[PDB]
Amino acid sequence: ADEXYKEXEDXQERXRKXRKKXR
Amino acid sequence: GNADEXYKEXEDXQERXRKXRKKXRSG
Amino acid sequence: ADEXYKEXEDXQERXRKXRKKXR
Amino acid sequence: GNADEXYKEXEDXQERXRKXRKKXRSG
Repeated sequence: ADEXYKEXEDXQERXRKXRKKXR
Repeated sequence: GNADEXYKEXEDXQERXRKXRKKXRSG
Repeated sequence: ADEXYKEXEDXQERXRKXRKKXR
Repeated sequence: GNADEXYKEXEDXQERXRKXRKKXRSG
């Protein structure tokens, strides 16, 4: 989990920014 | 609507990642 | 890796289907 | 174009997952 946090947080952030573009 | 179905799918993908992450964190 | 394969394969497939919808 | 930038972003997300998975598999 510790080694995957940064990668998975970045993926969560990328999806969050994409959702905001649809608005 | 295509845009509405896209928006709902993106919201569902965000939630799928949240649940995957919650499972890895716990534990 | 063994325990995450099914989850990550499903995520890869979901993105693949979404890309196909844009066509 | 919005649709073109969306398509490119989705292609890039697919690739980001492929590279993440390749890193976990190797090893």
